[PDB]
Amino acid sequence: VETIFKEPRWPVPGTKAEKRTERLVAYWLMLGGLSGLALLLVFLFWPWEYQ
Amino acid sequence: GRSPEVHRKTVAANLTDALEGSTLKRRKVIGLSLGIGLGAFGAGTLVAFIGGLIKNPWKPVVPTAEGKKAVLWTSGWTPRFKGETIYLARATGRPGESPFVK
Amino acid sequence: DFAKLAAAQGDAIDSRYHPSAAVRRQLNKVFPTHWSFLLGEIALYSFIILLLTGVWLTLFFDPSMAHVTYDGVYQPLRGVQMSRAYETALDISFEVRGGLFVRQVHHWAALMFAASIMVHLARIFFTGAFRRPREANWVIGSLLLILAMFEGFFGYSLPDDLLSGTGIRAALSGITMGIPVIGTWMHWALFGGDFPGEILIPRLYALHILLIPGIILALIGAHLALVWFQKHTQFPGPGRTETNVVGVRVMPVFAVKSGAFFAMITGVLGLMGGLLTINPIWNLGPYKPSQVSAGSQPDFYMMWTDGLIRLWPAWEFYPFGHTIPQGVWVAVGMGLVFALLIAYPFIEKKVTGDDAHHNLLQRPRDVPVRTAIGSMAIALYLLLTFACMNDIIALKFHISLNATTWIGRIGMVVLPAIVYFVAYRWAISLQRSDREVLEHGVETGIIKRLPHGAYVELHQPLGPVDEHGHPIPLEYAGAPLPKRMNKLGSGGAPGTGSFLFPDPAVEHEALTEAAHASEHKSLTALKEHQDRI
Amino acid sequence: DFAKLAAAQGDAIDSRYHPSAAVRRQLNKVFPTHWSFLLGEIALYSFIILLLTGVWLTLFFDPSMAHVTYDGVYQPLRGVQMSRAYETALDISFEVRGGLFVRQVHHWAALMFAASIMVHLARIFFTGAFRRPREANWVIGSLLLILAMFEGFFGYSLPDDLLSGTGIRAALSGITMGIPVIGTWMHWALFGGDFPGEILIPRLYALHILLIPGIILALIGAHLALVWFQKHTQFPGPGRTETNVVGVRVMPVFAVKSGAFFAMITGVLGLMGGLLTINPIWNLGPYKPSQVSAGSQPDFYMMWTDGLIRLWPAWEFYPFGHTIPQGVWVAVGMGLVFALLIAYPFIEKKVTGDDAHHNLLQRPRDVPVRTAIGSMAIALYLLLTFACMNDIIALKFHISLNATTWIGRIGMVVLPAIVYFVAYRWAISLQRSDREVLEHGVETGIIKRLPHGAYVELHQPLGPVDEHGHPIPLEYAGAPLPKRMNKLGSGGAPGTGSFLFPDPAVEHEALTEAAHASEHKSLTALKEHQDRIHG
Amino acid sequence: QPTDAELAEMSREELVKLGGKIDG
Ligand SMILES: CC(C)=CCC/C(C)=C/CC/C(C)=C/CC/C(C)=C/CC/C(C)=C/CC/C(C)=C/CC/C(C)=C/CC/C(C)=C/CC/C(C)=C/CC1=C(C)C(=O)c2ccccc2C1=O
Ligand SMILES: CC(C)=CCC/C(C)=C/CC/C(C)=C/CC/C(C)=C/CC/C(C)=C/CC/C(C)=C/CC/C(C)=C/CC/C(C)=C/CC/C(C)=C/CC1=C(C)C(=O)c2ccccc2C1=O
Ligand SMILES: CC(C)=CCC/C(C)=C/CC/C(C)=C/CC/C(C)=C/CC/C(C)=C/CC/C(C)=C/CC/C(C)=C/CC/C(C)=C/CC/C(C)=C/CC1=C(C)C(=O)c2ccccc2C1=O
Ligand SMILES: CCCCCCCCCCCCCCCC(=O)O[C@H](COC(=O)CCCCCCC[C@@H](C)CCCCCCCCC)COP(=O)(O)O[C@H]1[C@H](O)[C@H](O)[C@@H](O)[C@@H](O)[C@@H]1O
Ligand SMILES: CCCCCCCCCCCCCCCC(=O)O[C@H](COC(=O)CCCCCCC[C@@H](C)CCCCCCCCC)COP(=O)(O)O[C@H]1[C@H](O)[C@H](O)[C@@H](O)[C@@H](O)[C@@H]1O
Ligand code: HEM
Ligand code: HEM
Ligand code: HEM
Ligand code: HEM
Repeated sequence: VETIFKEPRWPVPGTKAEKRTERLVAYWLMLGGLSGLALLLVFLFWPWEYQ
Repeated sequence: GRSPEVHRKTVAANLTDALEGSTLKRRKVIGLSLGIGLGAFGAGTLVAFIGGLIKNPWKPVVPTAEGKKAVLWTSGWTPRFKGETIYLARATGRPGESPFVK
Repeated sequence: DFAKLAAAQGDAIDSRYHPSAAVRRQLNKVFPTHWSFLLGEIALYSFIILLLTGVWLTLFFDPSMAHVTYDGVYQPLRGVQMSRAYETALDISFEVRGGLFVRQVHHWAALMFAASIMVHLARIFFTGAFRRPREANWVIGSLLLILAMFEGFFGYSLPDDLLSGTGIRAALSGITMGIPVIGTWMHWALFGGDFPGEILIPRLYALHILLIPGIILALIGAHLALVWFQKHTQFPGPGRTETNVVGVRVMPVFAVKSGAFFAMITGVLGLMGGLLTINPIWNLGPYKPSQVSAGSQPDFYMMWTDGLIRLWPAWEFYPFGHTIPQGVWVAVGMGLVFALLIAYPFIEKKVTGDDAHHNLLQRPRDVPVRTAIGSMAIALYLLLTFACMNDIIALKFHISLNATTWIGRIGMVVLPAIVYFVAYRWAISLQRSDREVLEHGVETGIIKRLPHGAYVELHQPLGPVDEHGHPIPLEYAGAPLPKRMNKLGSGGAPGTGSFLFPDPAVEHEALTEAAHASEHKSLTALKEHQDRI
Repeated sequence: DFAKLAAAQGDAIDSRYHPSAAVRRQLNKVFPTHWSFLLGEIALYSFIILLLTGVWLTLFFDPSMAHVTYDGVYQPLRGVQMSRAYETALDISFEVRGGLFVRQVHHWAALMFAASIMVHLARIFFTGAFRRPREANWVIGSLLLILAMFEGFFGYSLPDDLLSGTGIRAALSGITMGIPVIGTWMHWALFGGDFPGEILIPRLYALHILLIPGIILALIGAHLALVWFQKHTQFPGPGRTETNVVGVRVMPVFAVKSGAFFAMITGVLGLMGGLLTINPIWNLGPYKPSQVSAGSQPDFYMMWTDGLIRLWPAWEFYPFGHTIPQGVWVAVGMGLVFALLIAYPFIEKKVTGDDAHHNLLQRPRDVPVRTAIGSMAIALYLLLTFACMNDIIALKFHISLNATTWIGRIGMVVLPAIVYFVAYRWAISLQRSDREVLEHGVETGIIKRLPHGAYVELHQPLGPVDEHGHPIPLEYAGAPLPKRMNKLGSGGAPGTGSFLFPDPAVEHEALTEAAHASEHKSLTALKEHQDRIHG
Repeated sequence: QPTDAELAEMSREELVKLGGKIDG
């Protein structure tokens, strides 16, 4: 293997764009966590029975 | 593509030596008996394994008014004795109380 | 900390199994980054979900034909005489918490499995990845599809409802006993007597949960091992040759992408498995020989076989007090398709006389005859699939039911001929479209009026020009060419910031310089590597 | 013309997959040739036969508790109300040609599997093949044993006869609802209600044919891969070091031997499954709560668990209006022997303070404490196994049924101690037996009767001799020693020929010469290699 | 590292020796 090209994503440090991008990734993971908790709570407390 | 010549030559020599050194090819009597025996055992085993679930579909098993007959020749409408009365019944419902009536 | 636990674990592992040279090789393997190479993963990801859900269902199901009376919670079926399988299938969906969701996800995943296999097969055929040395892999795949198509058939036949019951009665009992000489013997061997019998559902259950999945797993393992140890193919491009691979290493880029794709596939399957209804077996009722409905249709991966029965004429023979029914034709016709799909590479190898080692793919436009053949096969498949749904098309879309059969009958000989011709011409035209850019350049879409009144259209050459202005023509290299100026970066760099508020000018300048500088480096590296060979 | 046929199909494979070096490496792998190392594959050969027989018994069985009336061919059970599982089990044995034979072979192979696993475990333990770097393999094997036990238990519970039903009511139901906190919750989760239920046989069927065999297959694969890539240990001997393997190559000697052994194991199993009756379910009846028989024995691999129940006293506790039954004591006990079995290598490593990457085995006589511990464990196992069948021994042999319980109860604390002591002393004595031959030589069994009236025995020195004729003492090297003169070649061939007629003399002379020369060459080669190693 | 010329000048006897020596 040779690996002709390799570069980091943020050369210039201390930018507001990098911080903003850092907070976008977190939102999806927080949404996943909240949805998991919702799954737990709905599976425990819901009628579920044939009417 | 193709492996280097050294690997090909060595692997071929190994296999050829294994076959040749056994002196199996020089001994026709025992090389033939092995084949025959393996064939016979295989045939026997396969017939025993498969022959358990083979049934004759043309054997008389259904009692009728003319003797026992094969399944595919009969139905619910075939008389079981001469002069038997078979009614045309309807089905409505009531699974346990007379599902069939005249 | 973790600078001491990880080192101890690594030392303990290495001193016992010494796997450093063989584990580095796996981390350094490179894989091409394409969107057409992720079509083979979906199927795999569909199989795993079919296992997990398949095990949960085994803790509740009872595959017996013993007749019982329901006496359960679902009121419209209270006193009805049914089998143990049907009762247990109702129990799973009505009595066990979250059972309906699980058995819906199972069915949806079963559909996705077949769809993904079909798309993957299409990719493999059209790109030419079946040529040597990979024509052994194709055969393996050709088996897997077949195994995936009967495995699904045995699966929805387990609840023992009216729809699947009539399906079994028609497609497995009628056809079996229509075959010459060895026909009734085979029927009685499979069913252990006449059609209804007593041992069909247990046998199908054992065949569905144990044997066919085992064979599928082994064959999938062989498939993946062959793919791994033979390497992956690649499309022609800058820096790509017949004796190298260009892409990314397994660690850490490929693994993260694979994991994310698996997660998203699971998400989609779980989301659609609890928002759409599939197979509501309680609406159907238990199987009765004397009852039928209007639909009578199998799963989508089985409808072409049913359409072939539905369309073929009533041609029979009666030699010396025997019978050769219509259903024989289909049994032969189905055998040919499977015999004309397992060994295609050898047919094409014999025809074209090409027997060379191939690692670089082909663009569908560069092989007109193969593309036309594939198109005509797809057309025939689609027509046979849509001919199974003729009795719903006639009702919804106001067509005669008599007309649909004749449409299909004429179509199954007419439509492929049209499709072949159109596909051939279309491929050659795309080829001619690729030569226009190499000679004149990309059309910018800008018109200019010269002083003497001429209208000209500005072109962007892709290479050096001569001393009059028109570019030096370039050669075709089997690679795509641009057709829009926006894809060449000729326009577009929006002001950095949020969606509503901008960033400082200094930050914008610093961020826009870096991108351009980085963008040069990749092209330069590729050019240098290409020039060194 | 197969020379041209094999030369073309060989090139077609190398040009597509190029597996020349990779298979050439696998053809040259060397394996030690010791009888004791063939113990492990028997189990493997028993597993394969369990799969082929398991697929033939999947075409006829129906797991259901739906109650029916028999009305079949077997007359003594005509009109009796049974389940679908029992009826199908009768159908397999009476209505299908060769079904009884197949299910008998299945059961016999099931027994051989467990027996082979036990013997293999004994071998691994006694020779110290678990030390380093082979601990994970021990653990995996332990899990395999446990899974095999539970796989076997779920198997004979499927026909739903009187024996299996009585066994499953007492073991899987009675013991389950004794665990202190989660006693009744777990019971109702497993059975989906009260004991009999309607889902137990289907659940056990799905568990027996799919899940446990799958886990077993995966674990066996891992086991074999570890053995293959960790280069099987050997034993101390001439030309053996810590960094080499002595034996034969895979091609062609090892493969032929493996195939022949598999064939003979299959032969034995097939021969045994026709001449001996196992599990006659028609002599029993369908399971009924208000019916029982005298025997009530599980399979031999489950007998120690059942014997532990019979011998433990009736000790219960009643705190704050609760109950802790007798059955708790075994549930804790049963999981305590397992825990002590999986994590044994770590215990011994901590005790002796030794971890030095051993590749050479130990003779059991050289490690007295471990040998004694193993003997003690085997004694306890045997006593627990024989306690389960105390009602059958009390009938056939004239002894009180009350007396057997007390014999077992007292024995389970006394007999292991005696076995430990005897094993320790016996091992040390076998050690001392080896020091007598390295110092004086092999006793030929010949008396001399010197002129002055002294009786001596002629000894055969195993090495160089001193000027006075007394042998030079040798050092122990962890290898066996000869003790009979006939094993050293003090006896020729009676003569080349048939059993009734001899051959011409010249042939006999030539064959004897060739054989003798071949023995010289082999010994010389080993000696030269051993001399070059230690330079 | 024998050449293609030498590999054709070896008998079956010493090719097995070479293979074994490569494998160890
Ligand atoms: C220097 C020098 C010149 C030397 C080098 C030279 C060199 C290296 C070159 C030489 C290379 C060369 C020459 C190589 C040539 C190689 C070559 C030519 C190879 C050819 C390979 C080849 C021809 C392959 C054979 C293909 C093959 C064996 C075909 C398979 C046939 C198949 C797959 C048939 C299966 C049919 C089948 C199983 C049918 C089942 C039908 C039945 C009974 C089903 C009935 C049926 C059932 C059962 C239902 O249940 C059902 C349910 C619902 C709806 C319908 C049905 C239904 O129809
Ligand atoms: C002899 C016999 C009867 C055997 C039958 C065998 C058979 C049919 C199998 C059945 C399975 C059986 C019976 C096993 C029982 C196991 C068992 C009891 C477990 C219960 C499970 C359970 C309780 C559920 C818990 C639910 C839960 C928490 C779920 C978690 C889901 C998890 C952990 C997912 C794991 C995902 C996973 C294993 C992914 C692996 C992906 C792999 C292998 C890809 C490899 C791979 C990759 C990644 C590529 O991208 C690729 C690209 C190009 C070429 C090649 C490759 C390639 O090889
Ligand atoms: C009590 C109860 C209710 C049960 C619950 C069960 C339970 C809780 C269990 C938990 C167990 C635990 C905790 C462990 C976790 C393990 C785990 C994570 C499991 C995962 C399982 C899983 C993911 C499933 C995959 C299954 C699967 C498809 C695996 C494939 C394995 C394969 C391909 C194996 C091949 C084996 C094979 C083909 C055997 C051939 C045998 C032959 C012919 C022998 C040849 C052979 C010979 C002859 C030799 O003598 C020999 C000697 C020395 C070295 C080598 C060999 C050798 O190769
Ligand atoms: C000397 C004859 C044998 C020559 C040697 C080679 C041929 C043997 C190969 C097969 C071994 C068959 C042995 C099985 C015994 C036998 O022969 O059965 C006799 C039936 O007459 C026969 O001559 C059978 C002729 C075989 C017909 C071939 C069948 C056609 C194929 C298509 C059947 C499907 C097989 C699956 C392969 C399909 C593959 C397709 C890709 C009597 O039938 P019957 O008494 O009515 O039924 C009984 C039950 O009651 C009792 O429970 C028990 O099941 C039996 O005892 C049964 O016989
Ligand atoms: C597996 C080996 C284990 C090694 C451990 C050895 C430990 C031995 C401990 C000794 C056990 C003592 C058992 C006593 C517990 C007990 O209760 O025993 C009674 C009757 O005492 C007896 O006989 C004593 C019998 C002594 C047996 C000694 C055992 C040694 C043997 C087992 C060793 C041989 C090993 C086998 C050799 C095979 C290999 C060869 C090397 C029966 O009561 P019962 O019957 O109800 O008496 C009623 C009245 O009371 C009442 O008046 C009235 O008269 C009636 O109602 C009457 O019934
Ligand atoms: C069960 C169905 C199948 C599964 C799970 C499966 C899986 C895969 C996977 C994951 C790959 C990885 C490479 C890629 O993503 O393209 C692959 C490659 C391949 N598959 Fe499939 N496949 C299946 C069916 C088929 C079929 C139906 C064919 C052809 C009829 C086929 C032939 C191939 C070939 C030739 C390759 C390698 C092509 C290349 O090297 O570029 N497979 N398969
Ligand atoms: C190749 C992947 C699989 C396919 C295509 C498949 C197909 C099907 C289908 C179509 C159904 C009908 C579901 C319904 O009617 O709602 C089903 C149900 C079932 N499958 Fe599978 N299956 C697969 C994997 C498995 C595996 C591996 C097992 C065993 C471990 C299994 C066991 C079951 C069981 C027990 C049912 C219950 C049937 C029902 O509830 O109606 N499946 N399967
Ligand atoms: C590998 C370890 C296995 C062991 C130790 C084992 C053991 C047993 C035993 C002892 C029985 C009952 C014997 C009797 O009295 O009739 C049995 C029954 C059965 N086993 Fe297994 N088994 C194993 C694996 C399998 C596998 C892998 C399958 C399926 C592929 C299978 C299918 C069956 C079937 C269908 C029965 C039916 C009960 C009968 O017909 O008598 N077994 N097993
Ligand atoms: C299904 C059960 C098992 C099978 C099929 C099996 C199979 C084998 C085989 C074939 C070998 C190599 C052949 C030999 O040297 O004897 C082996 C080696 C080994 N097995 Fe087992 N085994 C099983 C269970 C166990 C158990 C219960 C243990 C220990 C608790 C164990 C520990 C080992 C170890 C440590 C080795 C290494 C062999 C060595 O170093 O010499 N295995 N196994």
